[PDB]
Amino acid sequence: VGELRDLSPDDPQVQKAAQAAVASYNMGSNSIYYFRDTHIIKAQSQLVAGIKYFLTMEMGSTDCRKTVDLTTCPLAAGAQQEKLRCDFEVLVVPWQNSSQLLKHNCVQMLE
Amino acid sequence: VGELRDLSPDDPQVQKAAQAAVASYNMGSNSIYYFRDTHIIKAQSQLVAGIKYFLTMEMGSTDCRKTGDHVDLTTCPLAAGAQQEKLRCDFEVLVVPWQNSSQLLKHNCVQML
Repeated sequence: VGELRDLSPDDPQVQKAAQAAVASYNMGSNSIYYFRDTHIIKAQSQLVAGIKYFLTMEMGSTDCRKTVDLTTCPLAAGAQQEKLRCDFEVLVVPWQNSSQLLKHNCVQMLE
Repeated sequence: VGELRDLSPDDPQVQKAAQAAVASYNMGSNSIYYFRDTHIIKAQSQLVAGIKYFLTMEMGSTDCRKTGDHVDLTTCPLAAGAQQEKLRCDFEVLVVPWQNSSQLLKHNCVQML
């Protein structure tokens, strides 16, 4: 992790990263219409390192609703509590306070 | 990009990453209830290097609708008039050369006039 070098909007790798950013946004979007890149204003790149963690973990539903301390929310009880087996992929860089969830894949289990 | 080493479910850094993962899923999830971690089965860690790109860019709505995917935005003309919408977005993209793909990490898009 170093400080970002400024780049040319026309840099071919910048353009590759732009196209990727658009594609993922459109997959994410809540618009029916696809979106397209017009102009690229500011482009910067940083060099980065981090650890990627690969978790397989079981999670249970608590009773608390979303509209925060999860320790104080006790799990649901019996057939009412739904359990999940999830494979997570988390990325931690030393600079960020945050860590990012990259891929997650969850599946329900039987009683 | 290196090999995953298996680690202890109780490793404090593993615990911090589980905590992070849960929070992220909870914001993402389509459940009404928050979820909580019970048991940690398998934990592995991999070392990673790549470049992060920080784009600020303007995007327009095209006429192509949604009803990976097989899209050439080159073939999709921007909208005219009623369907017009312009966005100014700050993206953060991560590219690792070992992997082929790139990942969008943070995006913040804002409508324009």
